[PDB]
Amino acid sequence: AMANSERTFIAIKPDGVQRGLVGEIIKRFEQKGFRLVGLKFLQASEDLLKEHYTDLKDRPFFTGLVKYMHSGPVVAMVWEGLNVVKTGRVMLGETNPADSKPGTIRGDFCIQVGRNIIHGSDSVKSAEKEISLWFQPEELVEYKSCAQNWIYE
Amino acid sequence: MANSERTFIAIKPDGVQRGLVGEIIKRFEQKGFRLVGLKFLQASEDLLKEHYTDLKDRPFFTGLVKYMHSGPVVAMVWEGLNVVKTGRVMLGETNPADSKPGTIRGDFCIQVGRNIIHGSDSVKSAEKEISLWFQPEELVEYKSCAQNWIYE
Amino acid sequence: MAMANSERTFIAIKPDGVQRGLVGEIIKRFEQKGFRLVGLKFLQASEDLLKEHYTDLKDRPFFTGLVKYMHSGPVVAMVWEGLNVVKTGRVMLGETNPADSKPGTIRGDFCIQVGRNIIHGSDSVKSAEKEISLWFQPEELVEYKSCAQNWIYE
Amino acid sequence: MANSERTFIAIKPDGVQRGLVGEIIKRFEQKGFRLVGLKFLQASEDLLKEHYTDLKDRPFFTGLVKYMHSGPVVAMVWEGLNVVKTGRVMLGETNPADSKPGTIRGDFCIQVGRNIIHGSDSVKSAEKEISLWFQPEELVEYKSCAQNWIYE
Amino acid sequence: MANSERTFIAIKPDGVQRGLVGEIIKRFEQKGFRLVGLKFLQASEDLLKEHYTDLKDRPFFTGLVKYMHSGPVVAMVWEGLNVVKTGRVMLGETNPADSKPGTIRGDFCIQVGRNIIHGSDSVKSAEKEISLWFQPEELVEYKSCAQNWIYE
Amino acid sequence: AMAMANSERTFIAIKPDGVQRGLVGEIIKRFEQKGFRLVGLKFLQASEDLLKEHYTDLKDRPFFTGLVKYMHSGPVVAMVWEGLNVVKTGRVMLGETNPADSKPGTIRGDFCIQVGRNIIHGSDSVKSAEKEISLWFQPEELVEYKSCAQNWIYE
Repeated sequence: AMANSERTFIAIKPDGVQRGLVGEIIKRFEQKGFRLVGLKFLQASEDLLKEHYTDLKDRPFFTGLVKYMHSGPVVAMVWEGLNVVKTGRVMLGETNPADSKPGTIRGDFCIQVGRNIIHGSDSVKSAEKEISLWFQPEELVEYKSCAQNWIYE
Repeated sequence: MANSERTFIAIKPDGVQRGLVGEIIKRFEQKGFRLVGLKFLQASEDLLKEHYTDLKDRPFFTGLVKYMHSGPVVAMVWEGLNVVKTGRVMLGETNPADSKPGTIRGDFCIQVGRNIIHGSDSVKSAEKEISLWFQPEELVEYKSCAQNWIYE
Repeated sequence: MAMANSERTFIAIKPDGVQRGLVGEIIKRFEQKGFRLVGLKFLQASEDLLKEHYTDLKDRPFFTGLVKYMHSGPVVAMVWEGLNVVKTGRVMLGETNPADSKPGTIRGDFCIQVGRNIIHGSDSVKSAEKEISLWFQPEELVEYKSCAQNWIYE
Repeated sequence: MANSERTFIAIKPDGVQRGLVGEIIKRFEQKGFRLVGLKFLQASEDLLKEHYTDLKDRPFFTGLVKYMHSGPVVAMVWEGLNVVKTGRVMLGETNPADSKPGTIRGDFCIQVGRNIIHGSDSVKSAEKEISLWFQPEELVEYKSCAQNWIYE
Repeated sequence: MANSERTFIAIKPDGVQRGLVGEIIKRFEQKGFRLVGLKFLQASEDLLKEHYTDLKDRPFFTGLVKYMHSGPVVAMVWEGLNVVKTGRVMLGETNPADSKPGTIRGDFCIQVGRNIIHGSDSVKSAEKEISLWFQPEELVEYKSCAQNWIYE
Repeated sequence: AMAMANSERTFIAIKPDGVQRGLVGEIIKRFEQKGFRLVGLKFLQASEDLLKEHYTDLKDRPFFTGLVKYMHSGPVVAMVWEGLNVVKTGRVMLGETNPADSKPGTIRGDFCIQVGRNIIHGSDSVKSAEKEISLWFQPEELVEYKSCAQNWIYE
């Protein structure tokens, strides 16, 4: 119930993996001071993706999104820290890469909406839902970062 | 074809002198834009008076043409979806004082007369600046191996 | 080239900045921006120094915990010089509150919480002159001409 | 094929703690090797004793297992021509004292007990370590978009 | 003048395709070498066949030319003290298997047929390769603002 | 505290060409990311007398007078770094004294070219390092603290 232990779901999409951005993206979260809790590599099924993007069932791009997210492996991640959901999105940049600012992950590394390299949860509620959807509870590891007292007061 | 749009980017003589050529090209590559043209030359004053012809009546114009002739520049053509507008965002505000950190100008320079880089401000200007600095046979068209992961 | 280009600001890397190994990365950003380094030292600031440094915050509820924490480890104190370096230096640092710091800034990229914002920079020219005189003796500020001066300033 | 060789790379608990996961993964990506498996776990002691089974009688074995159990690791499988041998070169000498600048250990660590990373020393060891740390359901095979530009 | 030695560096089609152009130029800039020529082109097969004329009897020659012609390349001239020999050191062993981490091929490529870059092996070869790839009009000479901090 | 070998110190000086070419942050970052601990740091124009004492073993060599004049000609970053075998490993990190022999990935291998502009100096021995540290720094300028990752750097 601690603010500093909030968690978010970050997924590196198949274009991110294919273009070699996995380390660069993870690096950005480490240097910010957030803590890695969950990490895995899989080719997501369409049933998983249909559940993940369930709020978009009725959008013309939903079919192409589900099937594109299936077309290659993704990196699934859970990161933990104070306001990690909100600050994650800031670090990611705007969902539509056209408006992402240089310095953000999307603003620095991608161009088009169908190919926006990354996803991050839009709310603490979406996060807990997405974490449970992609991770099993035993796949989430907690540890104390040696630099915790220098990240948090 | 929206994905084939081109913009002219020029690394100005201070950008070449301060060692920023690779860093600037690296940013356009890692963004996903595709290099089409690349040369290194000391631009002539006639070329520069035509490049900055809209500034002909401004009090800084003669100094701009003269300074831009004082060293070699790196002339580039980049291709991609909305590469003109997005390229300008990557460059930062023309005035380095208002450039945001993360942009080329925000990270790498300070003052307006030494703003290290230029990019076309419109599709119409890009087409003119490309034809002004590059000959058609100097612009190379190839398919990036990541084309299907950059564009849907 | 002008003496407006001689403006100076005080930048201090806080104990969290030193502990988390950001000293080089921070100095790099000022170097690659074109600012010139004028003073650089490494010390554990005394409480008298810190209280005088944050004299304007003497009546703030976080003052005692700010002064003790800044004393709890060593800091890197720097003086940088350049046109509008005070204002531009605050832009590079990002918002004082890390939550509002944009990506691309020092705080937006490297820290999370207000008590641990890794870096301080003078907020005005008057603050800078008072802070530089507070942390650096005149003999510890070195002036030299950058080989790139003529390509940074017109 | 030869280009489908695989090695097991594990980022030890000190590399996770010191914020090295991204940097390490970047070096394998930019080298051109392909990521096949990736997980984050706290290895059990039983797994670690089988992983280091050739060291049962070394005076550091018990402390090595205990240290490798003290915190989570990142476990990885990478694929490519000679990834086992080249992987070890990238890592640097097992003892960081001897690792050259430019390697992971040469750049990032100091002491043998805290050498941030492990990589299989042979194709035999790799296959054994991959089977030990990964199940078939965790190994993803995809075709990199740059394959024909990394390989003949 | 010894500090005026020049070498020819070519970023091969795989280096362009995998987005390494900026990273490579950066390494030469930060070392303190000076860019003298820079161009982007698709090399004709006649040019490539003369460039590699010493290799025409090797079994790999036909496929080397095809690979070197399969996409555009970035051709470059770089000037500095012992730039021919030191460029090779920076590039790494021609065979990427032998290249050390910290070199260009050591950090970025794997296989002999896709080794991302070429540098002249001698001053004599350099003068030949430069004349072959660059016309006199395409070379620039300027004083680097750091020359006196690079060279006593 | 740890074993006393973990507390060895070396003197590192970023020369005027290191400062002029914008390498200060890059150099410090390599020492930080390697695990070593920063113990002293100052910016100054060293007097020729200081430099003649620093290089006293070279006082009769043909390059000595110009090396002394050159090192005085602009400001230097003087640092003290602490860690296991930091003297020897620091020298490996810097690369060979002659830049032409310095391998890529080292400080001199990546960033410079010629003998008289080799951007950096590091102590060559423990004994040298004690002498240079005392020459360049007063003891009250050397700061002792515990690195938060010490248990992950040292066994």
